[PDB]
Amino acid sequence: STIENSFVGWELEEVLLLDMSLDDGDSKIQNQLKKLQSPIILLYCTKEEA
Amino acid sequence: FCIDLLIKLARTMNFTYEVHLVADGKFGTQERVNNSNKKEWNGMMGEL
Amino acid sequence: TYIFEVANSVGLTGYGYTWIVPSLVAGDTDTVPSEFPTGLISVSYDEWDYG
Ligand SMILES: *[C@@H]1O[C@H](CO)[C@@H](O)[C@H](O)[C@H]1NC(C)=O
Ligand SMILES: *[C@@H]1O[C@H](CO)[C@@H](O)[C@H](O)[C@H]1NC(C)=O
Repeated sequence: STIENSFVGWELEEVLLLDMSLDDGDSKIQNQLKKLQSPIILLYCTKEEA
Repeated sequence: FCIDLLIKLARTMNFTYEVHLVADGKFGTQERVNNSNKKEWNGMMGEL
Repeated sequence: TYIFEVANSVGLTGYGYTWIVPSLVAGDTDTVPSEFPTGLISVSYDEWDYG
């Protein structure tokens, strides 16, 4: 809402949903981790997930 | 031009209509809504 | 075998990923290790037409 509220030319690469309850969840996550090129990443997690 | 164009359209595909002119008389684009923090439309597509 | 394992663990089996290996790398054609990705291309000598 705020990023399009400011109508300057932003560039949102991707948004990620992480599933740590499944061991194969990390392997699934690796596919989009291959798409990690931005130098800045916004993190959302708890400490144990951190 | 638009008037007889829409009457031709009404003659072709048989609709009912009303016509009226806009209040501000202006196109409308992404502009700040009274020095707020919001850039929105106005004019024809503003109310469309 | 280790190379293919690493490749398919990272996810190098996607579209456009074309692999060309000589006969020494691929060994024998009949022996197909499970690490071989689908669409894997190799180059060797004529073993079928050239008896
Ligand atoms: C358009 O054609 C329909 C179908 O016969 C007709 O009922 C209608 O009167 C025409 N236009 C309208 C919506 O009045
Ligand atoms: C302009 O918008 C602000 C809210 O962003 C409002 O508080 C203010 O009263 C408005 N003023 C006019 C003239 O519309």
